[PDB]
Amino acid sequence: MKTFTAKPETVKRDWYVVDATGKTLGRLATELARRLRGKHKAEYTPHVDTGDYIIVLNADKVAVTGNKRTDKVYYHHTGHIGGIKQATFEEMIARRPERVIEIAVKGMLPKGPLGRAMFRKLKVYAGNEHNHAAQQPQVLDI
Amino acid sequence: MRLNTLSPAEGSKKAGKRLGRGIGSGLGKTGGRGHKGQKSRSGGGVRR
Amino acid sequence: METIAKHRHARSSAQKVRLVADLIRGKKVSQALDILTYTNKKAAVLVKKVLESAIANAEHNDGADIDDLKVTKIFVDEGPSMKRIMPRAKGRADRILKRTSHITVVVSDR
Amino acid sequence: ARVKRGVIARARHKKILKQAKGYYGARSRVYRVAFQAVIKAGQYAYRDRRQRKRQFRQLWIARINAAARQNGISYSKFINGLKKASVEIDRKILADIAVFDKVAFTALVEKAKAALA
Amino acid sequence: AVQQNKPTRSKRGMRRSHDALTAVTSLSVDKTSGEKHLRHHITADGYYRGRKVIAK
Amino acid sequence: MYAVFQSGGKQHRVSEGQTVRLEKLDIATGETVEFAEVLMIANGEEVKIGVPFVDGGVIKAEVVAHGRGEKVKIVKFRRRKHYRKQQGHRQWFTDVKITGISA
Amino acid sequence: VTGSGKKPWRQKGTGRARSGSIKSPIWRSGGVTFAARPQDHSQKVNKKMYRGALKSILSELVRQDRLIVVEKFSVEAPKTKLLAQKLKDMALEDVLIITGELDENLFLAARNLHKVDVRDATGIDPVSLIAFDKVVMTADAVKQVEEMLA
Amino acid sequence: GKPRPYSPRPTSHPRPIRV
RNA sequence: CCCGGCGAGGGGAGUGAAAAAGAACCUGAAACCGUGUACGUACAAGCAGUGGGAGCACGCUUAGGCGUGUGACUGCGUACC
RNA sequence: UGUAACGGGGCUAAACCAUGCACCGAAGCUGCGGCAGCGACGCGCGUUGUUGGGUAGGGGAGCGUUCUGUAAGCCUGCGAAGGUGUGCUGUGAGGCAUGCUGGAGGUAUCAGAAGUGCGAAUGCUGACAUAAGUAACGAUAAAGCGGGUGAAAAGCCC
Ligand SMILES: *[C@H]1O[C@H](CO)[C@H](O)[C@H](O)[C@H]1NC(C)=O
Ligand SMILES: [Mg+2]
Ligand SMILES: [Mg+2]
Ligand SMILES: [Mg+2]
Ligand SMILES: [Mg+2]
Ligand SMILES: [Mg+2]
Ligand SMILES: [Mg+2]
Ligand SMILES: [Mg+2]
Ligand SMILES: [Mg+2]
Ligand SMILES: [Mg+2]
Ligand SMILES: [Mg+2]
Ligand SMILES: [Mg+2]
Ligand SMILES: [Mg+2]
Ligand SMILES: [Mg+2]
Ligand SMILES: [Mg+2]
Ligand SMILES: [Mg+2]
Ligand SMILES: [Mg+2]
Ligand SMILES: [Mg+2]
Ligand SMILES: [Mg+2]
Ligand SMILES: [Mg+2]
Ligand SMILES: [Mg+2]
Ligand SMILES: [Mg+2]
Ligand SMILES: [Mg+2]
Ligand SMILES: [Mg+2]
Ligand SMILES: [Mg+2]
Ligand SMILES: [Mg+2]
Ligand SMILES: [Mg+2]
Ligand SMILES: [Mg+2]
Ligand SMILES: [Mg+2]
Ligand SMILES: [Mg+2]
Ligand SMILES: [Mg+2]
Ligand SMILES: [Mg+2]
Ligand SMILES: [Mg+2]
Ligand SMILES: [Mg+2]
Ligand SMILES: [Mg+2]
Ligand SMILES: [Mg+2]
Ligand SMILES: [Mg+2]
Ligand SMILES: [Mg+2]
Ligand SMILES: [Mg+2]
Ligand SMILES: [Mg+2]
Ligand SMILES: [Mg+2]
Ligand SMILES: [Mg+2]
Ligand SMILES: [Mg+2]
Repeated sequence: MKTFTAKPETVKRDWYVVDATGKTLGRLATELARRLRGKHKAEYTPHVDTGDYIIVLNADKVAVTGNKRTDKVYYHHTGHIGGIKQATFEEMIARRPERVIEIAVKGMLPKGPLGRAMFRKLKVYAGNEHNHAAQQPQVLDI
Repeated sequence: MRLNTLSPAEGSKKAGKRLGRGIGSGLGKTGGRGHKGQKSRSGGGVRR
Repeated sequence: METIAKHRHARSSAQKVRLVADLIRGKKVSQALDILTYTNKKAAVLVKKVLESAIANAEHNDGADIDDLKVTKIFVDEGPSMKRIMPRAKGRADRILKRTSHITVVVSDR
Repeated sequence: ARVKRGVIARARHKKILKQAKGYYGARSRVYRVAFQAVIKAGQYAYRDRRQRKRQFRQLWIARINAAARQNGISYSKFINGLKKASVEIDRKILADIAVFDKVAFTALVEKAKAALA
Repeated sequence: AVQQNKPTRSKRGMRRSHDALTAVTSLSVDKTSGEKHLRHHITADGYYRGRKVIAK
Repeated sequence: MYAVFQSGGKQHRVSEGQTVRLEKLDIATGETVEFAEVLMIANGEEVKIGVPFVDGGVIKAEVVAHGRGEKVKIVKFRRRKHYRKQQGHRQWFTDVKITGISA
Repeated sequence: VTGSGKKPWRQKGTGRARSGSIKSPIWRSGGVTFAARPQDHSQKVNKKMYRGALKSILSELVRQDRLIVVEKFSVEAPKTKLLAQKLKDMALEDVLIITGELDENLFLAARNLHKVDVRDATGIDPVSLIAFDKVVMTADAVKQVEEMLA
Repeated sequence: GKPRPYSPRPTSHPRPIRV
């Protein structure tokens, strides 16, 4: 018999809420990336999004070890010649604190269409409140 | 004993080499002459 | 019930005539004539005469009206190209193709 | 004895063109391009009969790892457990039971822990 | 300057995706004669907005 | 109810009535085969995990057809090295029909 | 091939494959690379290998019961109807007749019968002793073949 | 097929000399 | 006979076993160019396939799997001489 | 040119050292089915051991094409060759069957003979693409209007 494949019209996607408060950035990102792809379900299929919707609360309070708070540097190029921009971790947390979790998770998700679709199920917030009460998100300790 | 029931003795009629008729034949491309030099050339080769 | 009119060996590239042929595909004959009448293309004259021939054929041969008919199938196939020599600079010659088209128009009530 | 090549040459080109159905542009129309595409399709096919065996085992292990962790044990320890318990059920079947009979997989995991403890 | 690779029938089609002619939106109907005509143009028989402006 | 048995160097999870395609058995078409090495038997709630062969475990099957699978083209090609080799393959199969599963 | 030895175009600069002769076998209307000449396809057959072959053939004709032996074989006049009748009495259609003296009447009477051939003992060939279904040899013919083969 | 090539014709630019 | 410019071209009619043998004429391949239908395709990066594979359409000889077309998504993958 | 001296994310271990037990991991090894070469061993047929990456190149064995005999035979207007689909089939070159087209040829078997197999040679001939409906329409002496003819007139006639 042929090996089971998940079907993207008969899959069970569950809603989870995670508090990032004092959570190491990377060690949190791996678990998010593992639960966004679907690597924790027996139905896991590399060509199908079988992962869960995760709400990440308090992204501004995410923890990094060593001197990474001042020393970790996020580089992006604008596309214009000489347009190499950089923000430190603290500058990223001061200005756009959602991006630090999002950038960390995006780099740990498969690259290509499906990987981009997986990332769409990650709902990151800066404060302690989200707008997704309707989806009845279960608490997930990571 | 008919004109379409006469066979030659086994091994009496060996099939002649045909050079330069594809990879499969084993005599493809260079036709057993190798790569370049006087001996690969049409009319190539030194006297006795 | 389908009626066919063709202009074979029409003096025009299949590309040019096809522009006009895409304007009236699936239209009612009355709605097609008007369109062709106010399409400022040489190909509009060619294709109008084939459509009019198609209608005439459908009225005389395959006993039909002029109200129910629609341009069901219209297509233009590449006809035989006439080869001509064009002199260029420095005694060099180019080979000009005078392209011809086969213009087919099918009308029907169904 | 002059031999015209037309009929044989036609048959050969058609045979290659038939195998190149579905290929883009020149690769399904133009003999020179189609020939290269059919050879390369063949090279990949030969390569991927081996990769298929790798990819499916990789998939089975990923699923067993998942369904074992839901029962509270890693893949590495689960398989070690099964081998000490002398269970010879292969990963294809483990992966199949992990999806279709979660009660039977829990039973396998319980036998795994028993062999370790 | 000239192509290094023969552009595809696909690419040819895509460039011609803007070449389609636009059929006249609709023909105006003169009030007197009843003839269809291009809007703001005289009719074939020589009417414009119900007035006989040119003889034949 | 389903059972797991080793045949032709592979393993198959099967239920009564299923047709299973195996590596060729030296058996006649119609005659039954007794798979005596069953690895697991699962009756919904009750599950019989074997170590490594279940005591009294037997899958009775009926040989329903021998045949050759889908043709596979083996193409070997070494670019620029004037080497090309092609080979056809059709793997023999024996369709069995699982008649009973007893433990 | 009819044409001039003129080099079609200069060796270099044109941007075309270098040409030397309009008669090149690569070209339409050009020479045949290895043009055939009239050939002698004749093979030497050792005298002993020819005679040993006939002996083998005649010996097969006996064992396959394809050789018929008669004292005399002739017809009344040169009439194809007479021979045709004699062959549907002796019970064979396709047959090779070897006779001592090449009787003019028998020769003429078998000339318009395509399945029937009439020769002398000295005029036998290996192919004709295999090709024909039956071979009808006169007593004199067997006493001429023996002495010719030995 | 291909037409008979032209005899030399005037050239717009000198080939660069590399030496 | 009909449309058309007393055109070109065509549609009928008639001839013929056949006119998709109509003189641009036996057969009528391929490149190349179209019309129609099914499926895919407008957040997506590369030799264009191949291994896996959902969905949709169609056809069947369990009302069911199987055959055909398409191929979202995904592993691997830099033509030939 | 742009982070650009962990492949990236990220990591204070997810670093390093020591020790241990697990696991992953190849076309290696094993399992199952199949094919072929070579040598044993018994009587072409079994069993058994072993081998089967390959350029130049050597050796072995085949496929198909045209032509000659076999053939005044055999197939064929109740449809030949060729063309185009489809199904089946062999380890491969290939083979077989059959729908449609085609409208008169074809040819088993076993032999025999070769103008016997093409993707390349800036190959040769014919056909057809591409760029592209792009450049250009050949002196910047220059046209405008009315009437005529015509299916149609910037260009013809007045
Ligand atoms: C064109 O090239 C030729 C050589 O092929 C001569 O050098 C000639 O003088 C050249 N002309 C120009 C104008 O450079
Ligand atoms: Mg990757
Ligand atoms: Mg070699
Ligand atoms: Mg060379
Ligand atoms: Mg050298
Ligand atoms: Mg040498
Ligand atoms: Mg020479
Ligand atoms: Mg001049
Ligand atoms: Mg000939
Ligand atoms: Mg095609
Ligand atoms: Mg280049
Ligand atoms: Mg345009
Ligand atoms: Mg000649
Ligand atoms: Mg002599
Ligand atoms: Mg050419
Ligand atoms: Mg006429
Ligand atoms: Mg004829
Ligand atoms: Mg014809
Ligand atoms: Mg065609
Ligand atoms: Mg989209
Ligand atoms: Mg985006
Ligand atoms: Mg692109
Ligand atoms: Mg890749
Ligand atoms: Mg810099
Ligand atoms: Mg292991
Ligand atoms: Mg492996
Ligand atoms: Mg091995
Ligand atoms: Mg090996
Ligand atoms: Mg080898
Ligand atoms: Mg012939
Ligand atoms: Mg023959
Ligand atoms: Mg040749
Ligand atoms: Mg060619
Ligand atoms: Mg080559
Ligand atoms: Mg050109
Ligand atoms: Mg341009
Ligand atoms: Mg321009
Ligand atoms: Mg211009
Ligand atoms: Mg001018
Ligand atoms: Mg005027
Ligand atoms: Mg005119
Ligand atoms: Mg003027
Ligand atoms: Mg004047």
